[PDB]
Amino acid sequence: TCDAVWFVWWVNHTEVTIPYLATDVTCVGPGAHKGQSVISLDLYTCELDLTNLILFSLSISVSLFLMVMMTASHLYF
Amino acid sequence: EEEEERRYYRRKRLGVLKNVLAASAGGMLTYGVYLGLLQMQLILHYDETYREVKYGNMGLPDIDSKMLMGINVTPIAALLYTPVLIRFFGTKWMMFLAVGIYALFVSTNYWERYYTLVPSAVALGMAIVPLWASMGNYITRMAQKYHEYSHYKEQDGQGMKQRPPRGSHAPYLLVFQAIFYSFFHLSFACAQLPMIYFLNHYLYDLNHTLYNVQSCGTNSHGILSGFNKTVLRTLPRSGNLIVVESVLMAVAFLAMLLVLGLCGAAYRPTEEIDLRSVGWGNIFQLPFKHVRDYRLRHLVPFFIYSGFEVLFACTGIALGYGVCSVGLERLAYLLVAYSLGASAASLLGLLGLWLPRPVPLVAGAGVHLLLTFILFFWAPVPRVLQHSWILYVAAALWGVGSALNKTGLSTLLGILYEDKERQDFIFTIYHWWQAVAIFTVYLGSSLHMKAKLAVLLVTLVAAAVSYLRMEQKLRRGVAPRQP
Amino acid sequence: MLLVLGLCGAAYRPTEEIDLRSVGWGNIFQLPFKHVRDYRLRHLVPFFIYSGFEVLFACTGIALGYGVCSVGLER
Ligand SMILES: *[C@@H]1O[C@H](CO)[C@@H](O[C@@H]2O[C@H](CO)[C@@H](O)[C@H](O)[C@H]2NC(C)=O)[C@H](O)[C@H]1NC(C)=O
Ligand SMILES: *[C@@H]1O[C@H](CO)[C@@H](O)[C@H](O)[C@H]1NC(C)=O
Repeated sequence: TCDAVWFVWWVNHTEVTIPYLATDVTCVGPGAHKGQSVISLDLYTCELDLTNLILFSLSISVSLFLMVMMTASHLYF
Repeated sequence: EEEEERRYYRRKRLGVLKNVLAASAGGMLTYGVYLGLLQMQLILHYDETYREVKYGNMGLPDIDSKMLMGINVTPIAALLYTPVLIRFFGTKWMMFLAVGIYALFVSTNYWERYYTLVPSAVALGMAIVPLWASMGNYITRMAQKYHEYSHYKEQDGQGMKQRPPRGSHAPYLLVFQAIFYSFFHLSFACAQLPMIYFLNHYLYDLNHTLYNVQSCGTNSHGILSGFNKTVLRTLPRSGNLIVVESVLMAVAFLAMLLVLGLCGAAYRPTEEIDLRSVGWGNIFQLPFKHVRDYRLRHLVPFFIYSGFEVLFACTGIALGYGVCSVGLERLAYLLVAYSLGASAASLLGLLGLWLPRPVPLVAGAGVHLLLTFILFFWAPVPRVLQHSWILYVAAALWGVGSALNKTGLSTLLGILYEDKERQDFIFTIYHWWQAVAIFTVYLGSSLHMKAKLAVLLVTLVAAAVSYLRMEQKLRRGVAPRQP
Repeated sequence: MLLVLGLCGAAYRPTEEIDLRSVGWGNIFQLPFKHVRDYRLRHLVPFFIYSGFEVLFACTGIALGYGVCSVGLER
């Protein structure tokens, strides 16, 4: 799973002698990712550096700011 | 000098027309982005893979259920606060507040947590009814202003200073309502663009996700009884998801800005200070006092049936019949076919103007009724790809019926009431009853069948409409007076 | 039920019945909805809500919330 995403990355770019890396060490889950090899794994599921929170905060701030500005403009005519 | 006033009135008419067009465009754009985001979230949050790798121990089904509850229940409380809010902000500012709340809900789907999705869903359910109320009131008011402008330009001294139209604004309101509903129905088609361009290429075939479906159609026994646990073949990269959500946010922002800028002001603060002469201690009871109206007691089932049929066309045909033969590959295509059928029915009902008012309405009450029969006896086998055009033509005919029903209802509500407060109250009651019908269908989920209830409701609606027509022709002469 | 039916008699006085019928049926449905404008109700409604909340908390919250800890269904 993505819970240890860097683990999925650690097997990709690291020179450590791990035999049977593509046919024996497999995945138990979850669901559609059963039987997958660890070397052929790449999980972009987890958000990376927290830019999603920045974008969400910016969007809600812009929305509330436009709302407040338009309400104040209507009140002030 | 007479050409100056002529050009002034022509420019005012063009401004009214472009304001109506921009309002309809913004409404359809925000409705489309909302529907697309809701569909993408409903499809993406129904799988063990995504839920367990992105969130895992986060309670994603609980969050989805709480969001659905906050969206489908809060309109009831929204009725209690919608009249004072729609008469305090204005007719246009309410649309801006609603599209802003919609943009807030669209933004709250970025981080996707409980404390950010529950209040957003509550606000969306609180604003869904005032949005439609303000939209209908603004459309009707702009149509009446267009009519009185044209009649004062063509008749200077012949037009009375007070009450110009005398029930002659139907050809000028129907033409606007036709394009309004055409845009609102093309909104359903525009809602399927992200799913087609990003989600339709990530799910595997129907041979694995439609395996445990032994019986469907008439033997539904629920919204989705038999279905596989997973639906996505590969997991979508966070880059594609974030870029499509940013595109959705940008198009919602553009819709909100075009609603704000390309509308101007059509309120006339004289009407504001006239409305303030009524007070606040009576506006809270005015919609509760209009219950004694005779036309409402027969038009309420019409509104309940409108809500029931729109929610059955949104879910019952796509997730009940269109999911049998084909999986999620042609669901967006079925929805866009429904949308094109409804858009064609908009112009079809626009063409039916020379005939009297209650001609297509009951006609609609028959056509989809026939479809109900087809939806009662015929049951498609899910694990065969034999006939695919039957679902297409069924969705097209159902969209035609729904669109003609909606435009006839709107034209009847616009021609039956002409006062600004009267139109506001009628639209508020209509949208409250539509939200009640939506909530009832939400509670009526996971049941045996909903076609018998549909045909019973449409029969009762046809009977009530015929009764109202035959009593209005006999001149009953009943109307409430609460100035 | 039988003691309620028999040991009560009649205390209605059909004169009051025909006086109440002078109001009509098209207004009694709105009378409780019109009494919302009363000033005492706007402050007595929370009293009633609290009465309901406390009776349902005494029926379940104390027996099934605290009385079930030390002793089971015996006490
Ligand atoms: C969902 O679909 C999967 C396949 O896409 C089903 O998994 C199969 O289950 C049967 C039953 O034992 C096995 O014989 C197959 O080998 C499985 N296919 C695999 C592992 O690829 C799964 O049972 C379905 N679940 C539901 C609830 O419909
Ligand atoms: C996959 O689905 C198609 C749909 O027509 C069907 O013809 C084919 O037999 C299926 N393959 C299977 C079940 O292996």
